[PDB]
Amino acid sequence: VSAEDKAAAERSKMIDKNLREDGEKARRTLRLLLLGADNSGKSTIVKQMRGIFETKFQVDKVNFHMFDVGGQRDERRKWIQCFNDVTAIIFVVDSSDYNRLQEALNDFKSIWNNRWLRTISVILFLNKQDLLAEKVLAGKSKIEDYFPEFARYTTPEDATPEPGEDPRVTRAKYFIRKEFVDISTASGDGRHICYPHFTCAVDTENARRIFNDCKDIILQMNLREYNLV
Amino acid sequence: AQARKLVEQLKMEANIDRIKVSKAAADLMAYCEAHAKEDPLLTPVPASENPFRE
Amino acid sequence: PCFRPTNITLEERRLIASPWFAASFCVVGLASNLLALSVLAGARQGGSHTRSSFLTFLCGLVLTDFLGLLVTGTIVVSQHAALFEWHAVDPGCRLCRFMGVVMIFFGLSPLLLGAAMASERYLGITRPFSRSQRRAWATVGLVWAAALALGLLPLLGVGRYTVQYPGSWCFLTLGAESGDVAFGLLFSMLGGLSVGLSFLLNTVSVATLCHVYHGQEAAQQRPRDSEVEMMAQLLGIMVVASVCWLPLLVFIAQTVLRNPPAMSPAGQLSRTTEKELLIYLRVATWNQILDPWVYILFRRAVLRRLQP
Amino acid sequence: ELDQLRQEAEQLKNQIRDARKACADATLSQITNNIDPVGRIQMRTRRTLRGHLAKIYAMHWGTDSRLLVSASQDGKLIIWDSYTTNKVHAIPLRSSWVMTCAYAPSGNYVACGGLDNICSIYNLKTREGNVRVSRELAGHTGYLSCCRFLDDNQIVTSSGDTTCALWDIETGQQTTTFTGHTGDVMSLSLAPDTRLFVSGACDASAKLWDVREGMCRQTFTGHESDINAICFFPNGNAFATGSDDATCRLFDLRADQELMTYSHDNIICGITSVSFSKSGRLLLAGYDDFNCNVWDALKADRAGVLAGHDNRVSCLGVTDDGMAVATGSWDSFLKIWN
Ligand SMILES: CC(C)CCC[C@@H](C)[C@H]1CC[C@H]2[C@@H]3CC=C4C[C@@H](O)CC[C@]4(C)[C@H]3CC[C@]12C
Ligand SMILES: CC(C)CCC[C@@H](C)[C@H]1CC[C@H]2[C@@H]3CC=C4C[C@@H](O)CC[C@]4(C)[C@H]3CC[C@]12C
Ligand SMILES: CC(C)CCC[C@@H](C)[C@H]1CC[C@H]2[C@@H]3CC=C4C[C@@H](O)CC[C@]4(C)[C@H]3CC[C@]12C
Ligand SMILES: CC(C)CCC[C@@H](C)[C@H]1CC[C@H]2[C@@H]3CC=C4C[C@@H](O)CC[C@]4(C)[C@H]3CC[C@]12C
Ligand SMILES: CCCCC[C@H](O)/C=C/[C@@H]1[C@@H](C/C=C\CCCC(=O)O)[C@H]2CO[C@@H]1C2
Repeated sequence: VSAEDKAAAERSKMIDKNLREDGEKARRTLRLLLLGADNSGKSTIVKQMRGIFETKFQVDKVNFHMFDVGGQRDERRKWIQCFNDVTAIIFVVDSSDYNRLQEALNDFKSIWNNRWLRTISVILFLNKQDLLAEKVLAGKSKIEDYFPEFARYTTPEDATPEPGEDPRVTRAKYFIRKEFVDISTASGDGRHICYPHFTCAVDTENARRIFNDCKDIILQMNLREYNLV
Repeated sequence: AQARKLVEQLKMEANIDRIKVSKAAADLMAYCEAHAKEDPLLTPVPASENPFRE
Repeated sequence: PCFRPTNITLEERRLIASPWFAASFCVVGLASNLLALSVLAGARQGGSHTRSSFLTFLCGLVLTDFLGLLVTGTIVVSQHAALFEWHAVDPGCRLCRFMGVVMIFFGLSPLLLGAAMASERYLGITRPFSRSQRRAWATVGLVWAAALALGLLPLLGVGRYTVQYPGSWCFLTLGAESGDVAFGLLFSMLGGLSVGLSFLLNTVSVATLCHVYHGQEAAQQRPRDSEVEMMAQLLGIMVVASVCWLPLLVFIAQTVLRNPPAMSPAGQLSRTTEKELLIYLRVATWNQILDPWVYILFRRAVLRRLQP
Repeated sequence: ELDQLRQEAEQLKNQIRDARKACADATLSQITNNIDPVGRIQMRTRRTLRGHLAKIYAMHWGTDSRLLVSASQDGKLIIWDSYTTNKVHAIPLRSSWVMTCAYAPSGNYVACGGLDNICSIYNLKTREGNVRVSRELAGHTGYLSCCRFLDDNQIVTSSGDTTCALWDIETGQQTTTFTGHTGDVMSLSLAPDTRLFVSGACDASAKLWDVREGMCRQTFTGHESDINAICFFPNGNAFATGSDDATCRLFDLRADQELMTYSHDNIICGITSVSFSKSGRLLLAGYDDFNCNVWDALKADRAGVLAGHDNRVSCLGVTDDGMAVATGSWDSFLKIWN
């Protein structure tokens, strides 16, 4: 066309190549959204740090960016829409205290049924497992006073209790997991799944747990893409 | 004392002097009709006068 | 050239050379491919989803099968009726060279495309941590170009296209000359490699899926309908592709290589060989008919959607 | 104390409602029924600006009338020339989460904001080339939803903490603050005189704030959900508000009434953005249904429908010259309709 037009076209081509290279570089990582409460101990899990707080870690072959939102009111329905493409939502909930446990259940059911998060899977960390075991084994703060349905409920016969765990501890753990998974499955159409886990705040396997769960999520996404067509 | 601030704001808002709904509608209609001839979106301009042509 | 001696007998037209075979297979394949294309068009109208390279490959496959059937069956049925005649229509070696080119094109495209699709599925299953759709279309175009380039070889030498039994189709000759054996071996080798790669990749994918499923879920965390359906799809693909295409490739590779030459020096071909070739081409042709059924229609979601 | 204040507020609200009802001597529909409706409007894509690798969240035209800045989740502010399809600048972002972008009238400055809560102002006219952080505005307690350039030295920005702030670029300090919203301020529109601006929030209401005085001159309500976006009529006495109720309510300033409401049974999702034509006759509104609707501002009828994009249509805008309309969706593709 002309000299100015040629220069503009060359600049545009260089810019497009730069954007393509940056996208190729940045598409190999995974993004996760961290959620919970004040007492959930969100920052404790994944003991690595290599408004918005971003954490980076690198399991055997992949790198994860965990994004946490701070200084936000209860009206999460607005900014949550931003994270409609994250690979997973790491929902950390304190499993020791029972007074606020129902509030956590309500928060989880609100997150699960969100309009913009109908495809994002949830990795649930039932934190403070040691505190829960100590409280239940101490013969105090009965769960029945906060959960009438807990009574007359027994652990499934075809179950795998942790080695050395007392029957009461495993019973309480399974009750909590069952409540969360029931809320997960009642409204679930199979598009997204909830993965529960029991952390201890002194465990180094949380990163590997996230890695395995994200791998499974991606595999299921690929299988759905193949089959539905 | 947020109640006092709310009361003051309400009084200030009510201090306005509305003229007429019909007058506002007529003014809007007149403004729309005045510029009706300068609306390329409303009236498709000639292809020779359209910068996005190819 | 391009025409070889042959003459049908009385009983042959009634049982083996009857025209109902071509019409039946062509109509069934066309209807199945039309239904598959309708389903794919509906899915596309739903929206091009992420990692849609598989959708691109599937669309290319169904389109190739549909075009191949619609092109070849028309000529075959017309010749069966009495509209075309190799001794009267295009007597100057004009018409069925195109028929051989298109036949090779549409016989090679499905195999290579299936191999590519199997490779994509293997990558997406065994190694999840790996990734536009332009690349898929580029690959489809490259596959079609390779198939056509192989098909055009006899035009510039080596190969030879001739009208074969029952005098209704025109295909590569099973001669003992250097060019004939070279082209036959090349075609059979590429077909066998495509089938083998598809089978191997699908087997590895099915093994990985079985390891994932049989692997204890601990808490029954997942209903594995999706993994079971994929395993069934892959097993069907493997069995159908192999059992349908391998015999023809083996036959065309074996016929060219024989101590007593198959085709006599005068150009005559034994009736047994002609009948075997016709039967093997029919069983191979059924691959295209069953392809959309295995890939698309034999799906729980698609069957449920088409139920009402 | 509290009871007396509540009674006074109730009395003031009742008096305001009575005055509003009295001023409602007629309806715009009755006046406009005598106007011949505009025929069907059919607009086809002319430019398909592509290159963004993530979901586009904002857009804003420029005074040059062929210029628009787009921001996405990949963390890039891309300045496009509408006439051609050649990118002019591709500024990178410190934070990949950006929700608001704004183009200064002079074209020498641009503004960006998002979940980081810190607004970044970049100077396009670099003395030695390259674009970097020309200024950083901080002090808000929430994510920034919208921002506009009153001039080359003053910038108004609305945050999710239920507040708006006028900042001086040269001083980099909060020269003024506006408060009173009960919900997050998700919208903001500047009047032609750049003196009074109407802002909406999650409180399902809008408020008119005067820049010089910084007082809530008027407050309008009626929406049943949050107001996602707001546009100001060119004349200077009316505006339009789009909410999640699948309704678009056009109000008035002098009348102090909800002049009209646009809704249809077929449309059920919320409206992401609103815009006005050069004369204001046509109202543009993008919907979550992946479409855009052109309504007749004086007939309450869906004049036209623009179909495009494979994902949510988020940002909308109309060039000052009024020759084209830009729309950006989560498909990662802007588009220009004419
Ligand atoms: C149910 C679906 C899969 C069947 C599709 C292929 C069918 C239509 C094919 C396969 C076997 C075929 C038959 C096989 C043999 C004969 C004998 C003679 O009369 C010629 C035609 C006739 C009668 C064929 C008609 C077509 C046929 C019935
Ligand atoms: C996509 C599908 C339909 C395949 C289409 C391939 C077309 C282009 C092929 C099929 C048959 C081919 C022809 C077959 C034979 C000859 C005779 C030769 O002396 C010149 C080339 C010519 C005339 C070929 C031209 C290209 C041709 C028409
Ligand atoms: C200790 C060793 C044997 C364990 C590893 C093999 C385990 C996982 C077993 C269980 C299920 C098996 C698969 C089941 C089905 C098939 C399909 C068949 O056409 C090829 C073999 C293949 C693909 C099997 C390979 C081996 C397999 C994957
Ligand atoms: C999925 C597997 C089972 C393949 C599907 C079955 C196909 C290949 C079957 C169904 C009908 C069959 C044909 C039915 C009748 C005849 C006539 C006979 O004189 C030669 C074989 C021939 C021409 C058969 C070839 C194989 C055939 C086409
Ligand atoms: C190596 C060839 C691959 C072909 C794949 C293609 O997808 C199949 C086409 C078949 C054709 C085979 C040609 C001749 C077979 C004999 C026909 C006859 O004489 O009745 C026609 C009869 O079924 C259809 C149409």
